[PDB]
Amino acid sequence: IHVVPKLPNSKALLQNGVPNILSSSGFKTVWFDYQRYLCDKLTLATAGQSLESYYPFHILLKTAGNPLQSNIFNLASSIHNNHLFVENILPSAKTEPSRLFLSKIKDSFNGSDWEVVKEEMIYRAENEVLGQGWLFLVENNEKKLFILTSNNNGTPYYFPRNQSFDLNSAISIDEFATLKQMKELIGKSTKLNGKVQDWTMPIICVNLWDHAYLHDYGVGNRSKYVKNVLDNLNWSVVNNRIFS
Amino acid sequence: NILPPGVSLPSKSADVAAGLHKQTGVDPDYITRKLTMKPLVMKRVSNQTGKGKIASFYALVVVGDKNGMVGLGEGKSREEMSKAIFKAHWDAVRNL
Amino acid sequence: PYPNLIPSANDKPYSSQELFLRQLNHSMRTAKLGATISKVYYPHKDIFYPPLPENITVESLMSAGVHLGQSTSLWRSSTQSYIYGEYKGIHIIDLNQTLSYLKRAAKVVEGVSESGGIILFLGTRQGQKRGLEEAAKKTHGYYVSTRWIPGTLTNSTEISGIWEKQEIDSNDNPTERALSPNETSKQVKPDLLVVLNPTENRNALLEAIKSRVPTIAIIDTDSEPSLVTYPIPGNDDSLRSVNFLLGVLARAGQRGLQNRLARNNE
Amino acid sequence: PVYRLPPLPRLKVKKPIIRQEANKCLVLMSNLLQCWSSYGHMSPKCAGLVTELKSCTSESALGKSNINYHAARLYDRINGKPHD
Amino acid sequence: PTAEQLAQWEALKSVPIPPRKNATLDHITNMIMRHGKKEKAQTILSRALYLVYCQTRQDPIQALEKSLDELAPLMMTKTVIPVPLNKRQRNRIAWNWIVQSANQRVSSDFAVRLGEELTAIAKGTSSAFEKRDQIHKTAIAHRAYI
Ligand SMILES: [Mg+2]
Repeated sequence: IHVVPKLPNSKALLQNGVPNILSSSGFKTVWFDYQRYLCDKLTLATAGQSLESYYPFHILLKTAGNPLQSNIFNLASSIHNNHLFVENILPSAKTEPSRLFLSKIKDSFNGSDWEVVKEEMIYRAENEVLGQGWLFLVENNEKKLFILTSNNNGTPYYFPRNQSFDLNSAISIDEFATLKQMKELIGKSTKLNGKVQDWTMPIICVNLWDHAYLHDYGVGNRSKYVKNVLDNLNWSVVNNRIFS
Repeated sequence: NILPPGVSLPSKSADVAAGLHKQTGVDPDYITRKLTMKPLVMKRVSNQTGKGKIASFYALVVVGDKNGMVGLGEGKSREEMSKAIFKAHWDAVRNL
Repeated sequence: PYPNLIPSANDKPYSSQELFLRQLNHSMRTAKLGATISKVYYPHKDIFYPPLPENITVESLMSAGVHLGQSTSLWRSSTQSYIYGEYKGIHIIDLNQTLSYLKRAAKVVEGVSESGGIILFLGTRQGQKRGLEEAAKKTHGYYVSTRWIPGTLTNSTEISGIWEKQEIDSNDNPTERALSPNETSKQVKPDLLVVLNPTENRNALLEAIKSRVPTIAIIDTDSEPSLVTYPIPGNDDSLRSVNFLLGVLARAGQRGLQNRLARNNE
Repeated sequence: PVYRLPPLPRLKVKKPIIRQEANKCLVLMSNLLQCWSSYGHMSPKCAGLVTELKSCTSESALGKSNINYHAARLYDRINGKPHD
Repeated sequence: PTAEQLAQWEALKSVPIPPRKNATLDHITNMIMRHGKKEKAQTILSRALYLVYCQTRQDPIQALEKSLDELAPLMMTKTVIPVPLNKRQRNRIAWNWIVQSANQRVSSDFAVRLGEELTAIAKGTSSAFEKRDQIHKTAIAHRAYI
């Protein structure tokens, strides 16, 4: 069975939610109900199988390349993502970005400030994620921090399942060429499962699902919610997520 | 002198007791001062082999302390009756 | 922490070793995020977290497969009283009796370890080495898993007489005293022999009988119960069942050892 | 019907038969000689065979069962003998 | 390593190692040789091939190799089953036939006799073709016993 993790200061979380982002009934919707819903579904989709012994991160890595297990992958992704996000907005387990994080921002985002990159993240989430998705600030193997936007339950770890492009609507030739290159690179792998190496790891994660903002913000105003999230990150966690 | 380490310069019941204490942890003092051996049968058996008849000495002995402990032992030696009786005494103490 | 590693330069990417350490940092912190796993069997935990004898239920013996006996065509009828019935062409072992015998044998192991006696764990089937080694190491005991040399007890001088021996104090602390050749040459007989596969270890059982060593064994549907002092009816063919019973006995021995050290520290 | 055997001193095959793979050289030679018998000697219709023959016999003109081991290893386990 | 020597090694990466000797010519000369007088055998062979070149004006070594490949029988019946022959055995048979033919000629010098025999063979005039045909015919007749 997969069980929802116990959070630090759960009583305060149930009484007053997360200050400056979520009310009590908002955090209950996004964690104490959504995470329970996802863990129950994952348990029902993996019980009596090998995957029941693995953590959601390992499940999503194992099932990422198998088309028919996509539903499990989705669950295993959202669960994982939903705890990456909650963990880095929890009040505590005044935190400030580390020198290393800001140094890597200056070395990645054209020597820009952190607030400018925050505004870029607001813009990226506003445009490239129609409906449900996730916003990430991720570190590649090149020590480069970049902004990644996944639709629905795409993962930041494995690029063939990023789901960063909405193919329901029209796409630019640049995006199509990107997809073609990624398809060729996937075909380049020799492993019979057809998997590839991808060392991208998430530094910051924001939940753009309606379970996070809809109750407290409204149908619009997701930009306000994302702004509140990024202005009130738990920088102890975010600083620990960067390799020293 | 050039005595090798582990060598000594230059009765049977004593050697039986020492060997059996080393091999089985039984008390040597009891064996030496409270057991009496009595040979029961002493035979020459023989085996026919392609190179002639090979004779062996066979000894069946009994040992005991006259206090409810008794043991039979058999020993066999192609060289001497002393050796067959020694092995029989050994076996008898082991079978107490 | 990680000596003789040369970091990379900020201009250049992560190296393979830097990537390894980076994903280790990820693994210990964030890889386990999302859900905690409950009520799922992990094979290693039978060895490192065996339960106490008092906490064992029939259900946990059954989940380990201890109840699954030999084919009814290979029945040794002297094991009749241990059997619960037959199901799917095999005999089922009565796990109530298994639990009672297991608690008795565990108490014997605990008592012998508490008295500072020597405990030997014998199992010569394929993948039993890990459990035997861990049982020995947590009981301050001894084990064999490769092969039982016939005569290891009844011919100890010719076999085990050459290997080294050691004087130890009440706390099992090496004294590093020099032993005499006579002391080194003596037999050092186990105080308790526990055999995981007694059917393939008749030599050891007979030697223990001759050498007068009490013995514990896992007795399957084809094994002779009277050849051991303290039988445990159970499946001797499954590594899970064998490791469950062995871990129980090893923990009982560990508790006996802990009690001995406790009073020797008071 | 099942015919169980009594306890045997052994379980051994007297002369185990093995996989004697045929030599490619001899097969090529037979095909070439058949070709010469049918289509005439030094016929061009199977010069390829000649070439292949020349290629295969060039350096060398010519280009054990384990049943008893496993039978001896497993006999005691599978013989279905009653317990002692 | 220096760059010039790295370049040399790169250049030789692709080149195959040259052969120490021509195995076929080595075999033929060793078949001519007696009493370890190799230089004399090599002189005889090279002089015969010189005559072959001078009368045909082609690479005499290639002509010799074509001659030996064509004249030698591919298989032979032995005690009666056909058996295939390897290249060395074929060259031995063909060379023995060639020497027997050459020793029917008039010159006192063996090099001249051998050279003009090899010239005649290079122009498709040799009685040993009949020997090859007879051997092949026997092999065909006994193909059933392979
Ligand atoms: Mg069994």
